[PDB]
Amino acid sequence: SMEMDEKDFAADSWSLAVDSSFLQQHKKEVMKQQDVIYELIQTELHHVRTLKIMTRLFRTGMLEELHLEPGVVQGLFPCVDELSDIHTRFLSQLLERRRQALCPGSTRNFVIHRLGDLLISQFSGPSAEQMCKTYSEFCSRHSKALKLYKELYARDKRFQQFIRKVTRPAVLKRHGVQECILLVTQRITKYPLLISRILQHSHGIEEERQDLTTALGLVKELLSNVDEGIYQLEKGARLQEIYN
Amino acid sequence: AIRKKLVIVGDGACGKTCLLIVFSKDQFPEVYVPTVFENYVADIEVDGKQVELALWDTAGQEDYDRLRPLSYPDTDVILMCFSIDSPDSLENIPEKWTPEVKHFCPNVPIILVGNKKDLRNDEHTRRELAKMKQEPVKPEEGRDMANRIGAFGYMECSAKTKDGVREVFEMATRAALQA
Ligand SMILES: NS(=O)(=O)c1ccc2ncsc2c1
Repeated sequence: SMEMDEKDFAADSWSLAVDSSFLQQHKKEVMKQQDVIYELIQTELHHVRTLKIMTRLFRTGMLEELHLEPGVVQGLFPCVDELSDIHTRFLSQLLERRRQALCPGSTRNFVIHRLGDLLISQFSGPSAEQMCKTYSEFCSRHSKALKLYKELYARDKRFQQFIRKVTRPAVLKRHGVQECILLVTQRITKYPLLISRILQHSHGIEEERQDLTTALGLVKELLSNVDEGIYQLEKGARLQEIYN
Repeated sequence: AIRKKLVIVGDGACGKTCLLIVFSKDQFPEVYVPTVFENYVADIEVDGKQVELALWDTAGQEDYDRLRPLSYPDTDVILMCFSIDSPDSLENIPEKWTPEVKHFCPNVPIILVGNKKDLRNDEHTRRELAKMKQEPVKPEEGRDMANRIGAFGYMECSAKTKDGVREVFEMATRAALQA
């Protein structure tokens, strides 16, 4: 994450992020809606940060220091580049919408009125198709990665020293290889809960309520399609074991 | 330091996300109660042992039968959660959640946790539950369910009042440190 965005999302809520004099001018329902919208972006910023740790810190770090088979790193972090591109684009779109809404002369005060339109674009068409297939591939290759991580850590001392080293900082407490992998799988299932809670405070504009209703249906359709296309892979699953 | 992993399961209306947040936070969500929980690694010292405890949630996964079990690998303790102001969430423990946790996680200690115990003396809870011929989950009904499903133990807490929350997580750490 970049310092600019970290300081912009360092507060617990939108009410704590905006200046108290700016907050005072808004209604109850609006403060409520903006707190949840702020959370959708805050968690998205964090999601992208997780994929950066996986790609730059672990995936690349291994390629350069640990000289092992290239399919081992692919087996450890499947589709991370593809995933990073989907979420870095979504995060940019969400961050631009916040920036547009910034009050003149302020870097912290804003109100996002339109969001359902940006969410309908994200969860529909080629963007949705690229997201569904990428999460289906990631999730079906999830267990095989956890087993490959454990095989390496409990068989290679160089891998052990690398992991111990790169995970040593206090900031990597929640972000070990496996925790990053589960954090990614669990992300897609956070959207319906975030969008429904936003939708709960978006009745002031009827076209915004319908946008968030459609966007909710689109994330739910997507989640069902990823779930339907999941078949767990096993490191050395024999052909007989698969077709039975 | 020993690394142990916790996972909370149970119907949405049991208050599992709130429980995780109120525990993980040194503060209390006074201004904003987050909708979601990412993960947390708690530093716990129970009975002289110092454990690192990764806390995980299954909220959002309830309808996705192949996505939900991906949270289970390497779990050292399970919190099986239900709401005291909701007898329906207790009835789904041995029918839905117990068969699944025993399938993916055989021999992993389960702790039955009765959340929202502060609502057992609330009158709005009695008034609305009378409309469905129901009444708050009695202590003995929770203990008897924990017994029936082979739970390691049965506990009760209130994430709104923080009552019994530290105890649940200290006990889950003892359960995870077993055999
Ligand atoms: N069958 S499974 O992949 O869900 C799994 C694997 C190991 C394990 N160890 C403790 S709980 C648990 C669950």
